[PDB]
Amino acid sequence: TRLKIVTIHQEPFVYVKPTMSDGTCKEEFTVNGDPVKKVICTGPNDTSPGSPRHTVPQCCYGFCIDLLIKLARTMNFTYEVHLVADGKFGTQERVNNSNKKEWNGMMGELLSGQADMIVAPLTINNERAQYIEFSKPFKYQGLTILVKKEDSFMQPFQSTLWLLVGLSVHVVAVMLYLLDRFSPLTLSSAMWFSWGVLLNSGIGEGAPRSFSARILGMVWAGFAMIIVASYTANLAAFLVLDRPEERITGINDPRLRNPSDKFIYATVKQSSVDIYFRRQVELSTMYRHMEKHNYESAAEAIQAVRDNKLHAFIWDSAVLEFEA
Amino acid sequence: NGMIGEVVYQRAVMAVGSLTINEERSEVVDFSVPFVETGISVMVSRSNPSAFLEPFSASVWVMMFVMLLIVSAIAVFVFEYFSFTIGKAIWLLWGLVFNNSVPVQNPKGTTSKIMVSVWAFFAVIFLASYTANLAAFMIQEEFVDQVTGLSDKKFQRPHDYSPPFRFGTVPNGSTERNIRNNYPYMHQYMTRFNQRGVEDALVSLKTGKLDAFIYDAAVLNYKAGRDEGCKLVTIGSGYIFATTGYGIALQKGSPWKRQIDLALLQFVGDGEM
Amino acid sequence: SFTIGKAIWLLWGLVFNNSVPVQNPKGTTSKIMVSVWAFFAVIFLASYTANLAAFMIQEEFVDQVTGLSDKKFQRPHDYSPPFRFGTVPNGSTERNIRNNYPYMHQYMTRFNQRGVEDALVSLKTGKLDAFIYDAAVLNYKAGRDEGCKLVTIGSGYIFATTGYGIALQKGSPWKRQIDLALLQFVGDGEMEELETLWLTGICHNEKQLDIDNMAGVFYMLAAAMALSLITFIW
Amino acid sequence: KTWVRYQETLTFENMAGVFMLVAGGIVAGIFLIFIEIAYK
Amino acid sequence: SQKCDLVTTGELFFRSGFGIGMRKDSPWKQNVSLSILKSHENGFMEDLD
Ligand SMILES: *[C@@H]1O[C@H](CO)[C@@H](O[C@@H]2O[C@H](CO)[C@@H](O)[C@H](O)[C@H]2NC(C)=O)[C@H](O)[C@H]1NC(C)=O
Ligand SMILES: *[C@@H]1O[C@H](CO)[C@@H](O[C@@H]2O[C@H](CO)[C@@H](O)[C@H](O)[C@H]2NC(C)=O)[C@H](O)[C@H]1NC(C)=O
Ligand SMILES: *[C@@H]1O[C@H](CO)[C@@H](O[C@@H]2O[C@H](CO)[C@@H](O)[C@H](O)[C@H]2NC(C)=O)[C@H](O)[C@H]1NC(C)=O
Ligand SMILES: *[C@@H]1O[C@H](CO)[C@@H](O[C@@H]2O[C@H](CO)[C@@H](O)[C@H](O)[C@H]2NC(C)=O)[C@H](O)[C@H]1NC(C)=O
Ligand SMILES: *[C@@H]1O[C@H](CO)[C@@H](O[C@@H]2O[C@H](CO)[C@@H](O)[C@H](O)[C@H]2NC(C)=O)[C@H](O)[C@H]1NC(C)=O
Ligand SMILES: *[C@@H]1O[C@H](CO)[C@@H](O)[C@H](O)[C@H]1NC(C)=O
Repeated sequence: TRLKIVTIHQEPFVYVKPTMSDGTCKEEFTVNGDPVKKVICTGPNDTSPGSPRHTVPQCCYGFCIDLLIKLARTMNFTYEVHLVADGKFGTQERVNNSNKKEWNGMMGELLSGQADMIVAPLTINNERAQYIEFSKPFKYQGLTILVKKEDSFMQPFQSTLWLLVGLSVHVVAVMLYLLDRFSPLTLSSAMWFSWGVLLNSGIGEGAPRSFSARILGMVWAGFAMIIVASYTANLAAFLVLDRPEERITGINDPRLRNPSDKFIYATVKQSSVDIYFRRQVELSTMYRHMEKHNYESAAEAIQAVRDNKLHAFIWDSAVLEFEA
Repeated sequence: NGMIGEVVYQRAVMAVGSLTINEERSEVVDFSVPFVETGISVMVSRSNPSAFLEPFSASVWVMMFVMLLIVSAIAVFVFEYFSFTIGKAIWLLWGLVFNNSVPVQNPKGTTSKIMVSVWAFFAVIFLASYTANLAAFMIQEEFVDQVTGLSDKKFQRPHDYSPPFRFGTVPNGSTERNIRNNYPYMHQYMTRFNQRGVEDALVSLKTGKLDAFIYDAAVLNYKAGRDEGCKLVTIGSGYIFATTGYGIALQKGSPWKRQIDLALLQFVGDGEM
Repeated sequence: SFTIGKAIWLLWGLVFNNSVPVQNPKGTTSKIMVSVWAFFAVIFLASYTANLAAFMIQEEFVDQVTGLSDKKFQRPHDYSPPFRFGTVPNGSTERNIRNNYPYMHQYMTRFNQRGVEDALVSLKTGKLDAFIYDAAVLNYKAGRDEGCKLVTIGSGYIFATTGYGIALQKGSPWKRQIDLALLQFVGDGEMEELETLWLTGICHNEKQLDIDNMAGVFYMLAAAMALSLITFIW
Repeated sequence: KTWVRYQETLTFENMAGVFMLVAGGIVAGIFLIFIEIAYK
Repeated sequence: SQKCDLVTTGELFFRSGFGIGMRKDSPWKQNVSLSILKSHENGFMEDLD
């Protein structure tokens, strides 16, 4: 009679967008002539440390929303989509009082009577099948590891010492020209000498009047050569010590049996994939490593792996194909 | 068929021999603790600085000639505005790369020395990249394998590369079910490339009648320790592979099995295994 | 023709060969000496680049003590600060030391301590340098350490790596049932759940451009400016 | 078809940025040379 | 002390007893042990070192 549809914010499945002016949905167009039939859902803004209380009607669309529209097209009923408060799947969590194991999130809102149907890619396991009934599994999707497969010359290299050498050779040329003024195309010849000492490859120049400036010139020559020698040496040794070995290739790696601060791998906090990895008793060390960096949402994991803060991430395969 | 048809249908009790573990065998019977840690690999035939094409590869060389022509045209323009740098500017630009040339008198128009300094900085960073390549030459010491593992691009289609290959497993066994639980397309490319016997597949790998064969990694290491010719070094040790163990499967609800687990946990912590 | 007193500029310009013209050498002996000096400069530059490469191949940071047979543990006269280390008395740790190194017990006898909380206060205030204890309990103390200060050497890699058990009398019939209960508690995720619950995890494991080298070159360059000012005023 | 099928020292890729920045510096230097010749 | 390419590390583990592998029951179990005990008290290992 009135079904309270609950869902979780999945990125390819539940696209949530703020309204244009007041509670309206922009009827956007796809590339196949299909208009985006959004639904007016009611969703929160951030988490409990994020926002104190901000729940507004916004527009939900995507994959599972169109699947629910197809279900309403087949069977005739009424519904209204509401969002879950947190952003977690739901774990068999121990509560304080009476030592009881409880469920939260979508299951915690469904079993308490606040919801009517969970619309989510639900992971079928032993604990959730013995409590509520299921349907036909529509999605068949496996796991994979998102990694980062990626010579710092001027533009990828940081911009301190380039401008420092430029201002240094500017000040050196200015004070050599000032000593050429106060002797114990003159400026063009001084610039030619200053950029020919730095040239380091051969030039047809001469020797200026350096009765009290030959020391500054020889120290600048040795200074420029020791800078370019140290720069060449540490760029070459850096790209030698840059290791191409980056791949993990699944659950099976003896290097991950004894990891370090380089082999970084984690998962989404309170996920059913983490429950399945906790269930297998031979996955103790990898579970202890994945619990070090438990991430709330998938967008934070994408931002971390894009900014080279991660090295490996456990996630479903077709969603990462869409992200690729 | 076999031992699963004997234990599940209650004609036999257990299987002391080797038996793989997957989802449906965890459903129909119960496995013991893993008394052995095994792995799988792929055995191939793998039978047995000259010249570098890394910096230019005959493509950037045209751009070198274009920049030589541009510097020569600018030198001719300065000489028209104003000393053998009319047609011999190629030698003057590419001769100041290796810093032991005769110093040619540059014009006083503040034109040649700036581009000589820019080309000199380009030569310094090019020598930096050249010494970096010569230092990174130390990183490799052997040739890489033809198949790095399951993550190879050859397993998509061997028409993408120039040699086509072939690979097979045991007919209707647990290896084919481990493939079909992971990749149906691997089973599709393996179905046309089947084989009959494991030792016959090894003879086919030796004589060239087979390119690849999927088998257990430790048994292939044992057979390569006794191999005649010693031309089989196993690619990897379970990095891009399944790497599963073996246990003892009894019926669902046997009270002896727990006690058997005790014996298994007696057989490990004393060096007996 | 200025190589009477100005040979320093010519020679230390031919050290680097930064395209510094001086004169046209007509003497054969001078050209032979310049050629030998240039070959020496090339092999010296090759040795300098090899020294920088060999310095970069050396790793970033190492621990203070990277082994049980360290030369610090033999005698602290090898290094300038006299360090200190203590263990727990009336326990099996000192016996396992004396079963391996009674000389370690001899060096520990002068470096004794009272208790675990007293050694913790000594590590906080700075009255103790090192403390030999168990592996996972110090990991628990480091996970609850405010500021992630007290961190063990690695995570127990080059140590004995023993285990814990339940001691019973020789001839106990309950021992088989206790072994059954423990091996049931291990192989079901219940022990994993208890190790997830009763272990803390705040402090984690192991939380082209250089800074100081060109700074020291800048100090030598400031000295060169001072020398140039001295030669300019006189 | 809506979401899943709908997709979007080698000196070829590493020094491609080197090639672009050096080409821009060459164009700017040639422009400064023509301005210097047209000025004096 | 023979050559100049040897470094003895500080790992001194399993400080066992190097003695004489003896037989079964025999009257030379006590007298040989008393001779070794007499060899302990005097400078018998020291001069051989
Ligand atoms: C849509 O709703 C209508 C009722 O308004 C359904 O029509 C009746 O459904 C009942 C279900 O038990 C049948 O017994 C009747 O035979 C139907 N009406 C008559 C008088 O024929 C209809 O089935 C619904 N459609 C769907 C797809 O569920
Ligand atoms: C559950 O109850 C405990 C009290 O039994 C709450 O307080 C925590 O208690 C443990 C010791 O049992 C301390 O280590 C924690 O530091 C305490 N938490 C605090 C105050 O930070 C605990 O907060 C309760 N948790 C829930 C889920 O409400
Ligand atoms: C693949 O499975 C089939 C059974 O489904 C096996 O096929 C049998 O092969 C023998 C070979 O002599 C024939 O005599 C039988 O008539 C076949 N049975 C049929 C037609 O189903 C086959 O053995 C399996 N592959 C193996 C184990 O090599
Ligand atoms: C450790 O045990 C020893 C005994 O083996 C204790 O040493 C003496 O114990 C007696 C009886 O309690 C005292 O009267 C002495 O004063 C103790 N002597 C000292 C200074 O060790 C010792 O107290 C125990 N406690 C420690 C240090 O762990
Ligand atoms: C071996 O040790 C025993 C016990 O100390 C000693 O035996 C004496 O041997 C002499 C041999 O003539 C006898 O006359 C003594 O009566 C023995 N004395 C004892 C105490 O039994 C002696 O020190 C050693 N000699 C042997 C071979 O018996
Ligand atoms: C709430 O959502 C709006 C966008 O609709 C966003 O700009 C804002 O930062 C969020 N935080 C709050 C609680 O205002």
